[PDB]
Amino acid sequence: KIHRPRRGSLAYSPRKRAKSIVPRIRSWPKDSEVRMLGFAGYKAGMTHILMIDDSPGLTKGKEIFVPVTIVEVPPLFVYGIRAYKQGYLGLETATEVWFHDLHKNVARRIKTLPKNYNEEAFQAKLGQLEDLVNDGEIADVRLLVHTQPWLIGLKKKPEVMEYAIGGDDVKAKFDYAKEKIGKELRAGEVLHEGELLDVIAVTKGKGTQGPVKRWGVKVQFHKAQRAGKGRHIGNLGPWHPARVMWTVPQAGQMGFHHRTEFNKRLIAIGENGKLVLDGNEIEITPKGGFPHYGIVRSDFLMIEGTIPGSFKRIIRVRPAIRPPKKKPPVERPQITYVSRESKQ
Amino acid sequence: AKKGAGATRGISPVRPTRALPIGAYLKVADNSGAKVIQIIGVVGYKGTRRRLAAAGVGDMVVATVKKGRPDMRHQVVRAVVVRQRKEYRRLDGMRVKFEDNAAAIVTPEGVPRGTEIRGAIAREAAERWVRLGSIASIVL
Amino acid sequence: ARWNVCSYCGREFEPGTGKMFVRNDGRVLFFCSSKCEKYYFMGRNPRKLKWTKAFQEARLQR
RNA sequence: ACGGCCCACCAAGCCGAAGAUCGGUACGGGCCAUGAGAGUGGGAGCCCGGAGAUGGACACUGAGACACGGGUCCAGGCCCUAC
RNA sequence: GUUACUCCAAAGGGUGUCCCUGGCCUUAGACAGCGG
RNA sequence: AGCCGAGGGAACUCGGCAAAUUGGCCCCGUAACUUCGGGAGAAGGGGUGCCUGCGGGUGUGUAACCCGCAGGUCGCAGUGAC
RNA sequence: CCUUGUCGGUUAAAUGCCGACCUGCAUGAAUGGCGUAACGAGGUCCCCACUGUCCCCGGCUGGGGCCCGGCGAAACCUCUGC
RNA sequence: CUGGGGAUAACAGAGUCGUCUCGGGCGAGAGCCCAUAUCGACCCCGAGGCUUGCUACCUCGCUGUCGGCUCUUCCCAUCCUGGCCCUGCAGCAGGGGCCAAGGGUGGGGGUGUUCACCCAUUAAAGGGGAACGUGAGCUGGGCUUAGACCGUCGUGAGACAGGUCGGAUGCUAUCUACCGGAGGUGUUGGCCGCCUGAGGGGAAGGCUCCCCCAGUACGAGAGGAACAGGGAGCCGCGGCCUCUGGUCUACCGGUUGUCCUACAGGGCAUAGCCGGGCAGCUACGCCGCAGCCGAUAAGGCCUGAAAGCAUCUAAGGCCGAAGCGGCCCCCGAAAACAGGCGGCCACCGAGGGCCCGGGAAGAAGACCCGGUUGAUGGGGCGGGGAUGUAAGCGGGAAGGGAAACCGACCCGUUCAGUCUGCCGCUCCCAACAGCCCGAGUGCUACCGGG
Ligand SMILES: [Zn+2]
Repeated sequence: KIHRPRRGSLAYSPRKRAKSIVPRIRSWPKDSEVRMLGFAGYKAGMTHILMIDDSPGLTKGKEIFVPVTIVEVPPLFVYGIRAYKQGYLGLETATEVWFHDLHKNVARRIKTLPKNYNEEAFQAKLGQLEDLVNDGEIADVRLLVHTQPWLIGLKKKPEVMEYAIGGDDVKAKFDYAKEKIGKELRAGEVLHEGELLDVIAVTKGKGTQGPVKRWGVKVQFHKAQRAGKGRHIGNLGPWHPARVMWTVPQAGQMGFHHRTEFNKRLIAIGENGKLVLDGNEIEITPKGGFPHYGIVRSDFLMIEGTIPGSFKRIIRVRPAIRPPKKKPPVERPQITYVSRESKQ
Repeated sequence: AKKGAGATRGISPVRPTRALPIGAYLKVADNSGAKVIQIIGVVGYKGTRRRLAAAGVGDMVVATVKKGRPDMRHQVVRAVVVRQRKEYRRLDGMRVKFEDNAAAIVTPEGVPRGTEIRGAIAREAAERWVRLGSIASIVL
Repeated sequence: ARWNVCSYCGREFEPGTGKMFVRNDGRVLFFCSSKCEKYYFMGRNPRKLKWTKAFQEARLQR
């Protein structure tokens, strides 16, 4: 008998097409600072830098090559506040409050907007929600946010999302939300340079693939390659049980999956397309523009490593639900070189 | 701190790639009787079903002597890879490769069986085995 | 963060790129591209190629 | 400095059974030992000459060297080191 | 355990509990303890 | 049914199955053994394009078909494909 | 037959191949015995070169497969079908 | 060869367990003395169904095969990894036993082999089951037809659970099963958007080495640990193309033979061959993968009687594992209590689809972006990039020729010429014109309010 591990993981099944291109966040981290727990942007491209190492471990204090991804982040708009209560099993929405003046383009996602809904009505609804929250029934408060893709001329149909707030007092959360609603919100007010983040997006699509590539199955002997079975698995199982088991590798959809990554470091936050290294203001956009993505012009995040998704895809970010015990400092590192040469 | 003055090992932060599987012939660079060796094992390695153990610069291997004075021929020895043809990365990002594949014969502890190495050797190997650069005239 | 100089085309290439080749006699060489590496090893003459600096060298040597 | 010493061209010549070529052993001589002598054997120590300086090759300077206590590289060994 | 049979594991052990019997000490007995 | 693949080079497999390597012409050189006829194209090594000219053979031939020489020059590669 | 017989050589490692030793279960002289140069799409062992055989698989080409229009069968079939 | 036979073998299955694998009871003794650290005769009692036999209940054209490759899963009687107990356990290591099946258990030589044997590594390189798992999955080396040789037996034709060479591998999926992808109905009027998260899946992580603790404890010496703290790597998993490599029948150049009369430009010969090569795809490249909380197992303790003492247990407490549950990741309103919230329409028409220009998406369907309240595709003009310096013109060129002229190749004009499955600006052309679905009800008990 020969032993070896099975081919592929069963933890990401069923391997099907994602429900939506806009990714959903299932869990939130416990933070003591009262702030919005995430942001959203669009992926632009990749480059590399040379920085002085900070994190614990060998290589500390030396100049190292580091791959980098760039995410364009125009400001979000806060258009609503939601209240949650506790039902029999879990949380259930108690009520919603919206802002009265919304951009003309929001109707491309939300086809049915209210007709008149003036400011005094909005304020009365805010007051009702305030008094409701001021009793003790309510358990959680969340913000309702929409992207503004028209500033960077990428498209006009926004993405609409819900974001949680940190802390442990509903009243503090509500004060924050009431001071935020109806306005534009920037990434520098939410994120801190040097943090660890979790990124969420839908992966690149690859269509239907066979088991060699979908599961890491082996290619058969060359006699079978000449017989007509090279890229096939041997058998679907034994005589008894007299059925095919769900654990047997098979062909199907590959790519376009919901996936989450852990502990990617935020290096720097840029403004208006520039980064400030040593007093200078340099452009991240390489000579000729990013391939399949043009010029960065509003604001951008520099994230260490790689992240799921194609280029113009929507990315969501949250802070470190599962960080290690020896975190690196929350401070922008010392950067000696940023590459902005042609990338095609 | 137990034993650092008389020492045979050190640490290197590069970890080159593994370019030479079991069955590879290596030219010997030390001034021992041996001239050509064959890899039959890689010290410290655990693999999987139908995988060949492979080695790169700085790794100790088990080998057999095919050419050289009769005293050494047909024996099983240990040796360290000191240069390889497959390029590997460093910390700044520039890749480095060499002109040939070569090794140097040592004792299971790490002590060379020879007094002279001919040609340049790799700083990774010299760092991981501190008793080699002493007997090497070029270390890049 | 130093820029290296190529031994075939003579141009500067950026940190994090290229190749260093080592000959067993210690002699070192720097390449910016597989193109230049391949041309060096096959034996194309750069003094004849109008996109190198050895070409201006030879133009003076005329 | 004469010279196949080397080169371009024109010829087919040169050595050899009186032993060429190839191999073995060996620094050469003046001299030494022995024997009645004819002869047989040896040729480290003193003199004349030749060659060599771990093995091999190549140069500078000088009247003169391809240099035993000067130089450059390869091979084969060794020594110091803050590597 | 909730099995008539078809179609249900033992030799060897148990201050686990509920009973029967037969001897021996007892108003200073059978442990521990003041005191050899 | 076909083309290419870094580093390693039979670790694959009953078994180098299949694929790959070599390849035309001129010159040099060529073993064991032998039924002296062979082995033998043994093995192995060097060269080959284009242009500018010079010579030889048979021939009455500035007709045709063959055999050599020197020099200049380009390419990663000159039986460059077949 | 016992048998992967014992010794030697070939490997890092030999139920193999080659060379010998005789205990020939059950060799043997025209049901021919022992050798043999040359020859063999015969069977078997080793070496050099070479390679996607393999480490570990990747990319590309053309024809199918898929969709659309047209023509248009057969094997098989108690009834059904967790 | 014909006819039959599961009335009758080989063959898997059923039954049985003599044999096989794994155990136990008692105590002769061995162990310097000391049965029980370890070993344990003779004699008695068992479990499993994984070895072989026995039987002949099933099948005589069900499949009649061994071994290997590939792929999935289960058991524990545990080889390593986690935690403990005794020892004839100083330490380092060893014996023996208890809890635990979450993860691991590999690479090679001869042989058709399974097994066994050997080699070098390794934390260790456990053993079984699933029709001796797996031929409508592969292979075909063995075995078991027809040809042939040797030995032996036989008068012979011939034979040998003796040896050797050679010797056919078919399928258009009817039902179910599984992997993925669509269209409907229902959820008691229709629709747009955001959420919840019952239930299901997870190994998403497992293991090793180095430094220090330390030449310390221990020990006569020789030798030689551990808790905490710092680093690195192997195996597995999930993603990406900045860097490096491969390919790149878009593209750029060089060159052979021939055809279009020669130049220049082209066709054919695998893209004719050779060299380079962006985007894209890929790995030989790069990025990421937690330890805590809670209850337990073996075990270690407290209190405490039955039994005035003693006793971890009979009632009660306190601790204690790579194991169980949660945090975390993936799927998830068909979750039949078939959900919550906000908003729009109905009680002509909200909304949706066909259509048009296109990808970041794609077997058909589906998904995403835009449609003049416009930079979606093309064109033009500019950036970046790949090749490698065009044609023509002029000047040289070894040499030949009275001279004119011929002449492979070189130089200059020239980072040129060609191309761009990338970026930006600009309404110059086309995103026009249309066409199709589409919700409306009543009775009873009403509820809460008129
Ligand atoms: Zn260059």
